[PDB]
Amino acid sequence: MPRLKVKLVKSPIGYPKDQKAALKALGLRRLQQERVLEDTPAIRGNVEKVAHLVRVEVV
Amino acid sequence: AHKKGLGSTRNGRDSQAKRLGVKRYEGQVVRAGNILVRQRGTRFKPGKNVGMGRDFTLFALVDGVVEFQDRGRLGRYVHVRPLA
RNA sequence: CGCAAGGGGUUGUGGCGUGCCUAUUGAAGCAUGAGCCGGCGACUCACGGUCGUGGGCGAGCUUAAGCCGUUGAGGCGGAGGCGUAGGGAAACCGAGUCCGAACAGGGCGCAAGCGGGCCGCACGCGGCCCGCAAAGUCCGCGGCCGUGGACCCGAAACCGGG
RNA sequence: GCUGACUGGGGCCUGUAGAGCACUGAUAGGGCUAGGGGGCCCACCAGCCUACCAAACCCUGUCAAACUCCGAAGGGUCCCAGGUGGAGCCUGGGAGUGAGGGCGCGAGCGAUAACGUCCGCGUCCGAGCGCGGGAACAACCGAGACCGCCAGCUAAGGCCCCCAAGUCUGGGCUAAGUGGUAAAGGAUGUGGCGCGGCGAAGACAGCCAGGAGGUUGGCUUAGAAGCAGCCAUCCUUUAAAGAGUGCGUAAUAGCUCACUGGUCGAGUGGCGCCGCGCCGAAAAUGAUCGGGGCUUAAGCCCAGCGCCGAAGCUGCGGGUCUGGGGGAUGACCCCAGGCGGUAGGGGAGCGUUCCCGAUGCCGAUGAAGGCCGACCCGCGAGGGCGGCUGGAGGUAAGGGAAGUG
RNA sequence: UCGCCUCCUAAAAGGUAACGGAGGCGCCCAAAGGUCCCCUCAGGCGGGACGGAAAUCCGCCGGAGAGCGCAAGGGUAGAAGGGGGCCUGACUGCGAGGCCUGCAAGCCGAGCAGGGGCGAAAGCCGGGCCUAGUGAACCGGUGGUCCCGUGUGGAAGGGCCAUCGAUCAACGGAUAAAAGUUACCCCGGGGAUAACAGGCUGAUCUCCCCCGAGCGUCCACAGCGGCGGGGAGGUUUGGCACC
RNA sequence: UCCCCCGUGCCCAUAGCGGCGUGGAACCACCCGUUCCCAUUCCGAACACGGAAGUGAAACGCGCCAGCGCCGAUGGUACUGGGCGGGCGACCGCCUGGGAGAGUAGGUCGGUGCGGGGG
Ligand SMILES: [Mg+2]
Ligand SMILES: [Mg+2]
Ligand SMILES: [Mg+2]
Ligand SMILES: [Mg+2]
Ligand SMILES: [Mg+2]
Ligand SMILES: [Mg+2]
Ligand SMILES: [Mg+2]
Ligand SMILES: [Mg+2]
Ligand SMILES: [Mg+2]
Ligand SMILES: [Mg+2]
Ligand SMILES: [Mg+2]
Ligand SMILES: [Mg+2]
Ligand SMILES: [Mg+2]
Ligand SMILES: [Mg+2]
Ligand SMILES: [Mg+2]
Ligand SMILES: [Mg+2]
Ligand SMILES: [Mg+2]
Ligand SMILES: [Mg+2]
Ligand SMILES: [Mg+2]
Ligand SMILES: [Mg+2]
Ligand SMILES: [Mg+2]
Ligand SMILES: [Mg+2]
Ligand SMILES: [Mg+2]
Ligand SMILES: [Mg+2]
Ligand SMILES: [Mg+2]
Ligand SMILES: [Mg+2]
Ligand SMILES: [Mg+2]
Ligand SMILES: [Mg+2]
Ligand SMILES: [Mg+2]
Ligand SMILES: [Mg+2]
Ligand SMILES: [Mg+2]
Ligand SMILES: [Mg+2]
Ligand SMILES: [Mg+2]
Ligand SMILES: [Mg+2]
Ligand SMILES: [Mg+2]
Ligand SMILES: [Mg+2]
Ligand SMILES: [Mg+2]
Ligand SMILES: [Mg+2]
Ligand SMILES: [Mg+2]
Ligand SMILES: [Mg+2]
Ligand SMILES: [Mg+2]
Ligand SMILES: [Mg+2]
Ligand SMILES: [Mg+2]
Ligand SMILES: [Mg+2]
Ligand SMILES: [Mg+2]
Ligand SMILES: [Mg+2]
Ligand SMILES: [Mg+2]
Ligand SMILES: [Mg+2]
Ligand SMILES: [Mg+2]
Ligand SMILES: [Mg+2]
Ligand SMILES: [Mg+2]
Ligand SMILES: [Mg+2]
Ligand SMILES: [Mg+2]
Ligand SMILES: [Mg+2]
Ligand SMILES: [Mg+2]
Ligand SMILES: [Mg+2]
Ligand SMILES: [Mg+2]
Ligand SMILES: [Mg+2]
Ligand SMILES: [Mg+2]
Ligand SMILES: [Mg+2]
Ligand SMILES: [Mg+2]
Repeated sequence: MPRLKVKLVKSPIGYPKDQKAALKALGLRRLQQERVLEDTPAIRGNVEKVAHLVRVEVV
Repeated sequence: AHKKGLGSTRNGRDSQAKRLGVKRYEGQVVRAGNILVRQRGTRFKPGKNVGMGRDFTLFALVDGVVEFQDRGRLGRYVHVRPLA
């Protein structure tokens, strides 16, 4: 499918737990780091929830 | 030092919380006995395969699934359709 | 200083910089303690208990006092203790038992082999063996608990004899 | 041993926000209308009127944490899916903690005062008083520090000097040092939108003339003549002049303006907005936006390119914890993540006294201790080796005890 | 003030604090219980002998505003309300499975057995429309049990089952048994907590400003300023409890 | 199969209330009686029984109307998950999802299964 490339750019320090959890679910840990995931509703779920900390682009 | 006589109250007593409400929502599998709803009055009428206790305490008596049903001015219900 | 690279002492400028301990929501703190140095100074031991762990033996394990020996030599000693049946308030019954009138129910209970080399060499695995169990015990070690002053220092006081 | 947080899709459970009066209450006015002051009163047989009081009821307007005809966002839970995480679950050993605090949001209390207080979610501090920004500053903005580098890109915040980087590029605003921090409320401060009204058949301002007769309009203890409250709320000769716009008489008088003639002969008054500014604005040691200083800005608003800038992120070298593999078990290799930390838990080690090892082994060619070291090993506690002092003890590997730092 | 119940605060699951807001309980019922069969309210408007504006009647209209022992809420006439008949399940032995929950407590309960109640029957009955009407243990009392009973037998005395004695209300309950005073005072602690001063705040206080009732012979603003409104200061009295 | 009626359930007001039609051939009801089973706080009103002269009046069934009730858009707000800002404060604004309540246009005097009797 259209794997999405999410990159964490804003620090999660100071955001609710669910937000930090979302990142953990996406596989994002450090900053800048960018992962490539399968574009499915469940993935979009978190990415959109923590989009205010990770920049997205399609691939 | 100013502590002029301090008035008083009384109506500072409350009752224990009873944790009432629906304990099992439709779609949930329940064994016989599982007390689905636990209201006070008749907010929820007993449906097919359901039993009412002293306190209108609704409880399933058949091992199956749960589900409600709004009958309008006939009052809501909650029958446990058997796992057939 | 050294042949050198390099290194040692000092500190002129520049940059950066809110003692230590303690106690606190929060201390450089204008909260506590310390003048400085040296030396003394506080989580132990005994017996029980409970886990864990290194071993021994395991349907079992183990001795105590004491006796004989040594004189830094160990033996003997089964009284006794745990363990091998759980239930019941009990009598009592027993893989059952307790409540009950009840083969209704239900509360405690029980129901342990083997991953498996070898090999007598029945086309049978006996059973030797095995982890350490069924499964436990004994000793060592460690953690914590109980009783002891029980981590160390400190009362104001109580009582006895003078 | 995939079940975790989190997320997608289903199914309902609910009464907050909001809103709304159908319930319970609260509501202003009006209508209609039981009563009751009371009123014409023909007097018991009703009756009639009422800019008073006033039910029930209807209409128009609303109000509620303990109201709800209604009702979100969300939230809860179950099912199916993603999700291999210092996720979860079960059993046991050791805890510490049971004074919390600031910020945001939702309530109470308070006086919608408090660096106040009490709950709710969240988040930081606590334990991140480690690092950057905020002048300084636990909790605001940035960001989670394993070690090293005289390399690189960024974050917030910045780029005139202090001070690293634009006296950067276009369009505006401000004239106060506003910027560099206060309100109601004021005001021909500036700049920009509006929308109406007048004007080359001459508006606006100024100037010139008129600004009259009804009459001093009726009404008042004094009087009230356009200028204290009303009815009718109008007429006259007119270019046009009110039963009068202020000033003013005790009252008249007087001076005016409403209106229009006329000169003049190009614009001109009304109000509604928006931006930024002015006043409103007085407190105690010496002043200042951190300072210097800054005015087409070094202020404010809006575009744009580019740099600076952390212990964040890359690059390079190293250590260590897990897991997976190499597995020639080589305990050494590549791969993958991780490694702030108080109370605490856990795991490794260093050193001190003493015992076995010891009828041994070091030692006067010098024991132990002391004083030095820029050298060697170790992450560290240390262990070496060397020079001086010292002058008689010391004690390996490997283990064992404990008055052990 | 201290335990229990209802409503709110509580932010639409549950839960949730304050010397927050507002009310109740410490009973009661042998019929106010079980079952079977009937019945349906309150008010509004008429019409009505005494009749208040509700006594009881009659006629429409009226889904619930009445009623349900008592607080409040939820519920409810397709009865839980109102009446009548037999009755005692206000059972014994249990109890799958759950709600709630730190602990033990609280709560719902189908179903089996024994023996019954009402109904033709299907069936329903293990108190009450529901949520308050309550009290662990210990120590003893009274019935039963036959369980034990100190060499034996029996007793004494216990146990087990049932039940009783609590404003143990400071309501998880220290003893069976309990008040004061200290300026004659003492120790251990705390800036966890008051008095002083400071700090934060600014109700109160002091000050000035906005509005212009209305006073000032006339005239709002010479001098004043009703009802009300916006501020500054931090010298008052306090609030808070920060070194 | 297709109309009418009689019982029955489902949907729970767009499924009703109230006006105006109409229907009895059949079924149903009202009636005729109440000796008998059975009855009333007292009444055969209601239950109940035995009937059959008369009737559709009542009640009920089936149509008609929009006035009350009810249903109710589309738009536009409010409010709000999440994100980002302003004000001393009381409060407020932008982004992205969700999105009422009222109000308006308008909608409605039902829909529908199973079994019976009848054309
Ligand atoms: Mg942040
Ligand atoms: Mg029951
Ligand atoms: Mg202290
Ligand atoms: Mg602390
Ligand atoms: Mg000092
Ligand atoms: Mg000090
Ligand atoms: Mg102290
Ligand atoms: Mg100290
Ligand atoms: Mg001192
Ligand atoms: Mg010293
Ligand atoms: Mg010393
Ligand atoms: Mg021991
Ligand atoms: Mg031990
Ligand atoms: Mg059994
Ligand atoms: Mg001591
Ligand atoms: Mg003496
Ligand atoms: Mg899964
Ligand atoms: Mg889950
Ligand atoms: Mg979901
Ligand atoms: Mg509400
Ligand atoms: Mg509201
Ligand atoms: Mg859901
Ligand atoms: Mg964890
Ligand atoms: Mg544990
Ligand atoms: Mg506490
Ligand atoms: Mg506190
Ligand atoms: Mg506290
Ligand atoms: Mg906290
Ligand atoms: Mg707290
Ligand atoms: Mg907090
Ligand atoms: Mg507050
Ligand atoms: Mg506070
Ligand atoms: Mg505050
Ligand atoms: Mg508290
Ligand atoms: Mg932290
Ligand atoms: Mg910090
Ligand atoms: Mg500091
Ligand atoms: Mg900082
Ligand atoms: Mg700083
Ligand atoms: Mg880290
Ligand atoms: Mg750069
Ligand atoms: Mg930037
Ligand atoms: Mg520079
Ligand atoms: Mg100003
Ligand atoms: Mg202003
Ligand atoms: Mg410019
Ligand atoms: Mg890093
Ligand atoms: Mg690594
Ligand atoms: Mg660490
Ligand atoms: Mg020796
Ligand atoms: Mg010599
Ligand atoms: Mg020595
Ligand atoms: Mg010592
Ligand atoms: Mg709630
Ligand atoms: Mg909530
Ligand atoms: Mg009866
Ligand atoms: Mg329990
Ligand atoms: Mg005897
Ligand atoms: Mg005033
Ligand atoms: Mg002061
Ligand atoms: Mg406090």
